[PDB]
Amino acid sequence: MYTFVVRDENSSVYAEVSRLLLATGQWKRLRKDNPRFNLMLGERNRLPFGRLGHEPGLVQLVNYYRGADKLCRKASLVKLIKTSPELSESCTWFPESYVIYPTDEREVFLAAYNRRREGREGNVWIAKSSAGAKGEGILISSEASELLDFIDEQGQVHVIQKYLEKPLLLEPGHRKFDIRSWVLVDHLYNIYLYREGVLRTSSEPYNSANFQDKTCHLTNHCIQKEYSKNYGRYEEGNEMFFEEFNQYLMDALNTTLENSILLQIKHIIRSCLMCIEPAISTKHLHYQSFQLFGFDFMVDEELKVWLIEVNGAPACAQKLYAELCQGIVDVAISSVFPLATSIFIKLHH
Amino acid sequence: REIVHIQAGQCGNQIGAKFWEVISDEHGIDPTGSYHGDSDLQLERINVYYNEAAGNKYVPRAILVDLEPGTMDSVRSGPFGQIFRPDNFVFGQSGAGNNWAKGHYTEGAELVDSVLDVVRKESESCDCLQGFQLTHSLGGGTGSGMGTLLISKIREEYPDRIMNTFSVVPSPKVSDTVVEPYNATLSVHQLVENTDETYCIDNEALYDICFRTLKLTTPTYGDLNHLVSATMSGVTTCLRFPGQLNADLRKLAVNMVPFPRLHFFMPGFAPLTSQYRALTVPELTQQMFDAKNMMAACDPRHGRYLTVAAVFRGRMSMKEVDEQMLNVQNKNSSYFVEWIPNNVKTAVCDIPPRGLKMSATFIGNSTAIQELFKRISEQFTAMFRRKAFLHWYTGEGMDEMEFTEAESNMNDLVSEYQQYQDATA
Amino acid sequence: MRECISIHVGQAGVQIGNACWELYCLEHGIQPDGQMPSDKTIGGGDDSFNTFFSETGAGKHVPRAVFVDLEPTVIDEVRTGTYRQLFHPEQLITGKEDAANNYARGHYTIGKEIIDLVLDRIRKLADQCTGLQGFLVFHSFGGGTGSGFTSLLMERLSVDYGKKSKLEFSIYPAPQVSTAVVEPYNSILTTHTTLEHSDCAFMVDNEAIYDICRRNLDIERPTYTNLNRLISQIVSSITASLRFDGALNVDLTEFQTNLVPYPRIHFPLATYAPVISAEKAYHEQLSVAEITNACFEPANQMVKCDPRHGKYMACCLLYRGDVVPKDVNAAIATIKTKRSIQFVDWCPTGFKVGINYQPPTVVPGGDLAKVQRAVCMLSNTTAIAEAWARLDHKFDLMYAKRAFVHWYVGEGMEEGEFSEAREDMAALEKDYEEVGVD
Amino acid sequence: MEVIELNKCTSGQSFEVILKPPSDPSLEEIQKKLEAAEERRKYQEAELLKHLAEKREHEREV
Ligand SMILES: Nc1nc2c(ncn2[C@@H]2O[C@H](COP(=O)(O)OP(=O)(O)OP(=O)(O)O)[C@@H](O)[C@H]2O)c(=O)[nH]1
Ligand SMILES: Nc1ncnc2c1ncn2[C@@H]1O[C@H](COP(=O)(O)OP(=O)(O)CP(=O)(O)O)[C@@H](O)[C@H]1O
Ligand SMILES: Nc1nc2c(ncn2[C@@H]2O[C@H](COP(=O)(O)OP(=O)(O)O)[C@@H](O)[C@H]2O)c(=O)[nH]1
Ligand SMILES: COc1cccc(-c2cc(NCc3ccc4[nH]ccc4c3)nc(N)n2)c1
Ligand SMILES: [Ca+2]
Ligand SMILES: [Ca+2]
Ligand SMILES: [Ca+2]
Ligand SMILES: [Ca+2]
Ligand SMILES: [Mg+2]
Ligand SMILES: [Mg+2]
Ligand SMILES: [Mg+2]
Repeated sequence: MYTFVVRDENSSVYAEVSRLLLATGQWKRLRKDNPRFNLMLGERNRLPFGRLGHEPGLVQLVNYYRGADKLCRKASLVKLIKTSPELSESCTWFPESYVIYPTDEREVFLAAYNRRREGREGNVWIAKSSAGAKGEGILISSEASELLDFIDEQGQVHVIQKYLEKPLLLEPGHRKFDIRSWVLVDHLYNIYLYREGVLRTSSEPYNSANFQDKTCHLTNHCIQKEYSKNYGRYEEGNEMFFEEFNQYLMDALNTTLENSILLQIKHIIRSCLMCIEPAISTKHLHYQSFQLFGFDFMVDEELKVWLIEVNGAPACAQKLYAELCQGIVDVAISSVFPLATSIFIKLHH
Repeated sequence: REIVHIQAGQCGNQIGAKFWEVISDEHGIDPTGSYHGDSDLQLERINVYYNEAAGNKYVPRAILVDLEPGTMDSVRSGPFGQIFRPDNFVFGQSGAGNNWAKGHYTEGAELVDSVLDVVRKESESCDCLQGFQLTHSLGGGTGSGMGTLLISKIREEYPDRIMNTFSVVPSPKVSDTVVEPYNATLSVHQLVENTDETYCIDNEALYDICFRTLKLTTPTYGDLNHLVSATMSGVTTCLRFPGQLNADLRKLAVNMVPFPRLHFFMPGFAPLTSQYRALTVPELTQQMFDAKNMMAACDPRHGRYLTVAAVFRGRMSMKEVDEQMLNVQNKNSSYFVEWIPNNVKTAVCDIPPRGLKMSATFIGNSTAIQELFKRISEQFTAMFRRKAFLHWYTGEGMDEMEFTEAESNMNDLVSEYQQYQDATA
Repeated sequence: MRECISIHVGQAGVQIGNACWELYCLEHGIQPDGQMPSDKTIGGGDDSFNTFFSETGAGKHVPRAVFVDLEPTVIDEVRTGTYRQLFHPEQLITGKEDAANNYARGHYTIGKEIIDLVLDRIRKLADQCTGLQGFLVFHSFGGGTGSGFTSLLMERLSVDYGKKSKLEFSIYPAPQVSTAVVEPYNSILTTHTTLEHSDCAFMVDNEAIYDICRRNLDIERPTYTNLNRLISQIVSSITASLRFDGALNVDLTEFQTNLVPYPRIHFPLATYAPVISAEKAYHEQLSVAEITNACFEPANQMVKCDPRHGKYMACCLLYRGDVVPKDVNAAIATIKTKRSIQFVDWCPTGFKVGINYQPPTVVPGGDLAKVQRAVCMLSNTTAIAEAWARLDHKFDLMYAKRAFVHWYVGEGMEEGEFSEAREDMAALEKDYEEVGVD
Repeated sequence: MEVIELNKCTSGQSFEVILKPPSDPSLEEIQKKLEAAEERRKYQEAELLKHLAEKREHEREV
């Protein structure tokens, strides 16, 4: 029967997958460095892609796409969008962004900053990085100078995306949020969108004049659970599902989640992944790859969807692990290693 | 690349005789030494074990040794008695009385020089000597005591040549005398230093195989030797017949022995015989990795494989063996050390043994061989702590520290197997 | 004109040499007896094919080759095979007992005894050269002779032929056909000692040839004969520039200039297409665009790896058959817009191209189909380092336990050479990453 | 996409297409180390033959 190895012990998603695989009675686990495996649940950094697919008589699959980092790191994502003809500088769903080193865009960033300054247009900018966990290393200011010195205060790269000053605010609460979507790409490069997303919602009322607050503006589950007093009032753990957010949109705005938001979501997902398809595809390769991505979106008050970032090692909501993890095994693993409806929306292309 | 064969003692000469009977049949040589075979593949490597004599006669490159003439006279009268070179029979009269000391120090020392003389005459007639193989038991006196003495003498004159042995390990279920653990423990210490490969043929397994699997109520030494000769034929098929494998004794040792002292192999054979139903490739691979087909009374699941070699004989799908060989890996992947990559070898010989369409020979370097040495060590200490039956040996000049030293070296050998059995990457 | 001497070391080198020289004779119209009816220059000449063949007064065309193995069974097959007449006895050198897959035995113990003889026989051919260019050395990484003695020979050629070029054709070990487990040791040991003595080395992974034979030739279980004839075609396309008229890669020096900007990083990746089975009575003949695109499918590379995740330092396209420049440029234009081909910033993004109008030649009764056009791409990409990493990892697994090390120490080598060579590989693997990744 | 240095003859043609411009040890110490490895083999063999010699002595002490 089939064999697999676990090399990322701190993975919530694949800890359930490996657990469900053993309960099948047709999968056997091995130590981290046993090379005679059918499936690798590999590490997150420096995964040895070069050692895969060289074992006679063993079809080898892995849960990561070599090169997918170019889409999952903020600095590289900006580069990909600005230099890829498929995406182009004239991209309508990605906020105006610039990569700033402490190749560089320090001066071109200020060129557009003053073109808005003179025109009285909103000049709120945000600085971000993929190296700061637990919401550390974020800044929202309206004066550009006072952020470049802070960027140089550290010795790594930061990006400067736009701050969406007019988000969609939920009522009751007058509060902010972002949307997390989970997308599975199998060995055939079929793009599967998990039907169940989640709203990661802020519990503090949005305040435009005061960006001093560390929590009025950042909605990630953690910064609201150990930095705010209102965690859990309107919904459990600042997490609202699609069925409710859909009902709210029908009642409050007379529209649906599918029409107003999800079509834009599906367009961005397939646009981003089809851009890098020829650089990471494992169709005619000696090993094959799949990977589950976590796309983070955000909706403005005109119901326009914006992409903020893509996470390549995402966690899932407590309330969908069982269903999602089962879907991975069904579509990503058993599809390659067969045994003795659907939760995914296939994004065709 | 010639091999020089030596058979010493009762057990050594009988299993040696069967061996020459079996491979002689496979190479098409009759009891008189004349070739009446159908294929030229039989002769392309006949020189490995046979000299070409006057009259297009082929003579085994074998030396026959014993301290009493009994078994050697039987051999000269047996089926293939007349094929051996008469000047290669070297015997004494007294005997060794199942005493390692007599074979190694007193009675054997008297005869050893005469044996080495025949070795030199055989080696001088070798275009390029490849090494030596010895057949003998470890429980007696001649094959055990004198056999190890010969090995020590051969490594002296031919220090850069390979020395391998087919050694029959004693077992109480098949026992001639009680001092067998003493003789075995003294012999193994010699084999740890002066042999490159020792195939551990355990009489306990040969009996259990004849009785349990083959359903033979009263097995004789002849029944056990049928298994031994079949295995030795299978082990030597890689040199005796011409595949695209360029196999030399040293090259094979380099590939199977990761550490000098750990060169004790578990032989295996399949199918087990004493029917006409064609056996399937899945069945051959599944049986040859089963404990019931092992010639050493050890459980491979109680240890781990350092290296493995499987030899298949007959016309079969070389693709199918690979698929099944790769399949069995998973079913016992935990029992293969991961710090020796690709440590399982497979060879195929188009020529089947006599009366078998397909066969398989198994050679495993497993740390589970340790179980065998513990068994012998226990039987040794059970007597030695009371100094039982030691007078037989002290009467021949041996001191008790030689027994203590041999005991400690085998316990060391056991401990060395244990460290690598627990070792991980 | 300038001669080239081929040196075939060990079983792999000798058997691959057999296939190569067999193919050369067919391509040049030379018969097994050494006669060349089309050669009107009797007893001599300075034609391009004379770079690989000398001429006798009797009209015989003799390969400028040396076969050397530490045991005679393989070269004995040469002395009795279809091409007995092609070579003369002094060109075939054999020992008595081999190196038993032990680098130390081939380099030290036995190598000392035959090195002087081999160099002597090589000098006897060199004295027949008016303007010797260098040597082409064929050998395996895994064999004790192919690894240990080859390294020793390479060192001595650099002292006796300091200013002369040396190219390698190396067989990289693959478990699917390899009957040895210590080949990682020998591979690392020989690469370390030979690296500074080789100007350009084309390494062929038996794994790649094995799958190519199974996938594209539908040979259920390939043999060495199947593998070698395919390898010979790649070797022939690579050396055709030296044997036929042309402007590209006509001197061994040009290989280093065109393909190797840094000396240590001199392992170009070879990709070949099309491989078509002879059993298929007729195959839709592939166009210039199709075979050129095939040059970027890793399933056609001599080494399994992903160039998309490395960078190119040079690239040459060697076509044979019905090819014209315009069709090549058309294919390249589309390919650039569909493939991930990023060069290092300090090298130009261009292809050096050469075309021979004579189409590929295949052995009669072989497994390869006759095609109208074919191409071999030579690219120096950092992605090939994946092979070093694979090899280095297996080395580390066994050496941590000192498994089999006693076999080498017993032949006079020191443990320090293991770590000394491994560290050299560690630097090489790091050099590839510096050039290849940001 | 520029084509350059186009040479051609009866056997074929050659050219270069550009899509973008850019942005030893001596003999003695070889033959010495061979000898150093040989002497290490001879020392190992002498130790073996000495070890065996010790055993021959004990054999006839018995
Ligand atoms: N591609 C290819 N590889 C070969 C061939 N013959 C041998 N090899 C490789 O060579 C290695 C084995 O060592 P050998 O080449 O046989 O060594 P040798 O030159 O015969 O001398 P030894 O060291 O004694 O074995 C294995 O890894 C084989 O894969 C061949 O014909 N083609
Ligand atoms: N264009 C934008 N305008 C306003 N706020 C934004 C924004 N882009 C991101 N944010 C804020 O950042 C939060 C999410 O940040 P992000 O997810 O990039 O952090 P992170 O990178 O540490 C986790 P991950 O690595 O999984 O993406 C959101 O809650 C949102 O409030
Ligand atoms: N398989 C097998 N084993 C034997 C045979 N004869 C003796 N033995 C083994 O050898 C031991 C007796 O030693 P022995 O043969 O007398 O040694 P010798 O004095 O040198 O001939 C016993 O424990 C048996 O297990 C035989 O014919 N076949
Ligand atoms: C006791 O005297 C002898 C006489 C003849 C043979 C042997 C022998 C046989 C053997 N089996 C076949 C084999 C095993 C591993 C291999 N690797 C590459 C080819 C290859 C072939 N293995 C060993 N070690 N010895 C020992
Ligand atoms: Ca006497
Ligand atoms: Ca004498
Ligand atoms: Ca001419
Ligand atoms: Ca040089
Ligand atoms: Mg991140
Ligand atoms: Mg007896
Ligand atoms: Mg060889």
